[PDB]
Amino acid sequence: MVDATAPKKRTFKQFSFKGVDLKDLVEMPTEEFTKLCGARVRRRFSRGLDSKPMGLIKKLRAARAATEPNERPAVVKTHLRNMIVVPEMIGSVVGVYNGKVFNTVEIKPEMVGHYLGEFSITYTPVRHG
Amino acid sequence: AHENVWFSHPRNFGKGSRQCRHCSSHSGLIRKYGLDLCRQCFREKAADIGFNKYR
Amino acid sequence: PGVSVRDVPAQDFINAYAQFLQRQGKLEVPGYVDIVKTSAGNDLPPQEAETWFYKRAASIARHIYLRKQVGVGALNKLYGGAKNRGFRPHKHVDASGSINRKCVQALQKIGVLEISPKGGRRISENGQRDLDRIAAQTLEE
Amino acid sequence: STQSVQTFGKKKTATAVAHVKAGKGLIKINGSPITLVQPEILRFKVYEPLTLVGLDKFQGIDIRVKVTGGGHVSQVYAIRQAIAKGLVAYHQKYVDEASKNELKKIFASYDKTLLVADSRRMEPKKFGGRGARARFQKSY
Amino acid sequence: QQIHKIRITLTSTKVKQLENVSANIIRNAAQYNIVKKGPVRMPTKVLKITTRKTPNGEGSKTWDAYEMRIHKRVIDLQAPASTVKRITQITIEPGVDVEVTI
Amino acid sequence: DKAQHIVILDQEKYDRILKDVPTYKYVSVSVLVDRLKIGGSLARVALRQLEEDGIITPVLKHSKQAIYTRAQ
Amino acid sequence: PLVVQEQGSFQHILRLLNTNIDGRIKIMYALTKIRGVGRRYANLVCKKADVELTKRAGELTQEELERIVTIMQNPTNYKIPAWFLNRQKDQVDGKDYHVLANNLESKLRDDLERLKKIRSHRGIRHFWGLKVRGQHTKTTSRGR
RNA sequence: UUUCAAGUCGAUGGAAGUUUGAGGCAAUAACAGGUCUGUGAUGCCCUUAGACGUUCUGGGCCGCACGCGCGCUACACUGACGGAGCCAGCGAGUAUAAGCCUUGGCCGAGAGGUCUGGGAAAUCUUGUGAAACUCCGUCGUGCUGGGGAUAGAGCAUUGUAAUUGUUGCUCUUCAACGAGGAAUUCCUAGUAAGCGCAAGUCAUCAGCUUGCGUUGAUUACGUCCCUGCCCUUUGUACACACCG
Ligand SMILES: [Mg+2]
Ligand SMILES: [Mg+2]
Ligand SMILES: [Mg+2]
Ligand SMILES: [Mg+2]
Ligand SMILES: [Mg+2]
Ligand SMILES: [Mg+2]
Ligand SMILES: [Mg+2]
Ligand SMILES: [Mg+2]
Ligand SMILES: [Mg+2]
Ligand SMILES: [Mg+2]
Ligand SMILES: [Mg+2]
Ligand SMILES: [Mg+2]
Ligand SMILES: [Mg+2]
Ligand SMILES: [Mg+2]
Ligand SMILES: [Mg+2]
Ligand SMILES: [Mg+2]
Ligand SMILES: [Mg+2]
Ligand SMILES: [Mg+2]
Ligand SMILES: [Mg+2]
Ligand SMILES: [Mg+2]
Ligand SMILES: [Mg+2]
Ligand SMILES: [Mg+2]
Ligand SMILES: [Mg+2]
Ligand SMILES: [Mg+2]
Ligand SMILES: [Mg+2]
Ligand SMILES: [Mg+2]
Ligand SMILES: [Mg+2]
Ligand SMILES: [Mg+2]
Ligand SMILES: [Mg+2]
Ligand SMILES: [Zn+2]
Repeated sequence: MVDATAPKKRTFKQFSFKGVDLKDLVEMPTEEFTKLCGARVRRRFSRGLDSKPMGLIKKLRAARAATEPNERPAVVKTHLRNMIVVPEMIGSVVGVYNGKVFNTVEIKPEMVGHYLGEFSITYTPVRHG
Repeated sequence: AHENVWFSHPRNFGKGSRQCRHCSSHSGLIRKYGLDLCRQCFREKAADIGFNKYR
Repeated sequence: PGVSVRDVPAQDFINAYAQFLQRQGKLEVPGYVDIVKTSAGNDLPPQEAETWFYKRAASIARHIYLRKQVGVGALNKLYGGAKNRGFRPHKHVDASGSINRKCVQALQKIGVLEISPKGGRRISENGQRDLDRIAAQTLEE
Repeated sequence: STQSVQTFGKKKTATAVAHVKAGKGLIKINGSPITLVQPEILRFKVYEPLTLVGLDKFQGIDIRVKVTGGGHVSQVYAIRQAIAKGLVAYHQKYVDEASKNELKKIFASYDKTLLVADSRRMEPKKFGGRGARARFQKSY
Repeated sequence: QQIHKIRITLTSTKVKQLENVSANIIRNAAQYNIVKKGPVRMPTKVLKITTRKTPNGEGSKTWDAYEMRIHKRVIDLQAPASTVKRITQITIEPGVDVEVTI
Repeated sequence: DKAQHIVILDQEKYDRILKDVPTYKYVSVSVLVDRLKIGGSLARVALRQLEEDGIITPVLKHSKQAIYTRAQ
Repeated sequence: PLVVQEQGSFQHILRLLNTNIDGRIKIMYALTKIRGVGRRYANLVCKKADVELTKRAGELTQEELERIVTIMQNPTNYKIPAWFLNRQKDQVDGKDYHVLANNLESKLRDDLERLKKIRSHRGIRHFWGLKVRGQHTKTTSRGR
């Protein structure tokens, strides 16, 4: 072992994703942002963004531009559950289908880089007995 | 509007991208030598095409 | 009568040519030889850490002597082996391209091989001369 | 040209073409001496056609054989046949047939495959099983 | 565009008409003092297709194995280009197709 | 789990080895492990040296099997 | 390259990174007992530390032992490739890391709640103890 | 040997002496066997504009306390790895496309990327330099360097789209399994068993089939004991024929 200690600290805490804290994360453009996430996400933006992902962000952006007392930005519903969550859309609330219903989700910062449909299960869980 | 939505999903490089020459089928297709025939349609045309059972 | 590479066993000729290339010291050895595994189908790096590169370059040289314009893609298939997919059956997988390409590139600048016309890598005018030499100093015992 | 006869030996897919010319007794396998046939454990399979008749028979002839097809072991049986068939055919053409009618006697009395190719080939596979005769396991 | 080393490629499914056209051309290349190479038997190609017998999915797993054979022969002729083409029309057969390349 | 064969060579076992290996009709990797309680890897280096030291005569050379006998 | 003897230098039981190993194991395969250290990783730190891969664990001196534990905690400083590492492109600070025995399960855990806190599909099936990578469970995973 | 017949068993010769080996075809009737989910094959019933037609988006056919069937890895030393040796056959392959097989060169640990060239093919990929296998080493009976599930983090490929990880690669994690009860399957010579390769599906995915070849046996070459079927005799009140 030789020697081990156990200290800890926090530079003003703050949530951080791959070395970048929330302050710079949110106003980075998604083209610059995608350069620091996984291989599957990086490939998708190079393959070309069809109109559906870019159109949803604009509606989500506008939906926040509805409330300026800083409360929840009202829900935008969508089928495109192959959407990759970007820092631009943190805090917005979207309704993502599952084949039958509009699951309502709130974009937490820790959700960034994941697929939009991964938090709205498409099947009700099995329950034996 | 509707023409941009009707039959809009891509129908290439798939099983629904191709069909039998004779019975417009999607299942059991034979693509060897560019036959593009359902496996059932091939049996009823094998003698005509020139395929015979020897061994 | 003369001596050729074909008149000496392959396995102990390479062990002699590997020794020569190490004592000669002139072969440029890439910096990752102590880290890498030979093939993606392998699961461990070679056990002869100091000498595996010399012996593999020796193996590449001997194999090229008997043939004509072997490429580097063909070299990956030759030294590749059966991968141990866990529950799936085994399969042949090619060896690493960089390891083979550096040896043939390193050996061309040491003087033993050269790029042959119509693809591949031929053995040099001097490549035949010095390999046949090593065979003679192998069989004196 | 000089006195040359060319023959071949076979096993499953392996075929070994033997060239037997008049000379000092050169015996090469794909350009390599027979003293280095890899099989090793089986080096005596190709040494058999040599020690049965005596090395004195190979002083005046030189033999260069090539071998393609088959597998590692299947090629060895093809090689030993090509040498044996080559030795008999040279005697029939350039030596008296009384001598040819002697070597064939010793070879056949020891192993028929030295001179006669084995007729066994792989049986085709039939559907309903993973092999020629093997079938899929049945359940009731 | 006079004498010409000319290659004729013959392909068909049936060998009798292929060898008759092949033999008839060789015969006509005999009385005519022309030099020829062939016929050369190319390795025959076996077009094999293995389907299931059942149109549905029931019964013992039984399979058909259909076959097709393509035999290809090439003959080399040393004659002017006008001469070879009229030989082709003389030995025209419905089953066998002919392609001539210089 | 009861084998617990020794892999490190001390001095008491070493000269005991040179006193015991000669009195064997036939020595091999397993013979050394079986009776000297030493490990397989330790047996292999012993065979290659005892032969180099002349105590042991090599009957046969093979990677998977080393057949040796006494030199007297 | 010959049989050697020693007295009093062998150490039957080692303790590295608060983990007990066995001194009679070959060094390359003894370290694989340390969680976070596989055969592939153990082969390189011994080769980067100039500890020849022919020594038992107890044969090593402290200087060699301290030289190995130093390298494992700082792999990139010893020309160890980034792609060879355990935890590369870390979630929080974005640097390439290789977590070890008393740290792997903590950050493995921290990864589990990070999946469970966002209520992702992979995290949920992890909660149930089921396969998360799409394996069929109708006919497999029937133990307990 | 034999009814001296049909034949059978031994030798000799022979490439071949088990119908020479293997298949393809295959009679008289029959089954409520399976398919209208192959058909622009069909009768009838249902539906036919709020469609059960057809199309778009998303999900599902994978969903998991469990029983059963076809299989793949293995439980090690006749072995794992690490280097070295290095041999087949059956086959396929494209154009103004909608993109085929892809060598050779150059990058990359890999997966993979890129630039040229060959091949509509006995010509080029390709000798598909495949794997078991062989040689020399490390390991040393240890849930071990057997075994590689499960899972974390990361890197590429295909595809509009990979989340419920398509697949591939890298590191790490390293579970049951220490040869399996009652039962039961397949098999007689290049056969069984291993071992891989190609073609079909296929943008991607082969633990699947259809074939092909590499290494290559033990044990019968007999019988009706079990099981199934056929024949002969027999009983029958059945003939829609014992589902009587
Ligand atoms: Mg190989
Ligand atoms: Mg190899
Ligand atoms: Mg294995
Ligand atoms: Mg027949
Ligand atoms: Mg019926
Ligand atoms: Mg019915
Ligand atoms: Mg259907
Ligand atoms: Mg509708
Ligand atoms: Mg309908
Ligand atoms: Mg579905
Ligand atoms: Mg299904
Ligand atoms: Mg599911
Ligand atoms: Mg079946
Ligand atoms: Mg098995
Ligand atoms: Mg396996
Ligand atoms: Mg190996
Ligand atoms: Mg070829
Ligand atoms: Mg091996
Ligand atoms: Mg283990
Ligand atoms: Mg293992
Ligand atoms: Mg694993
Ligand atoms: Mg047993
Ligand atoms: Mg049975
Ligand atoms: Mg049975
Ligand atoms: Mg799929
Ligand atoms: Mg395939
Ligand atoms: Mg299937
Ligand atoms: Mg009976
Ligand atoms: Mg009656
Ligand atoms: Zn059809």
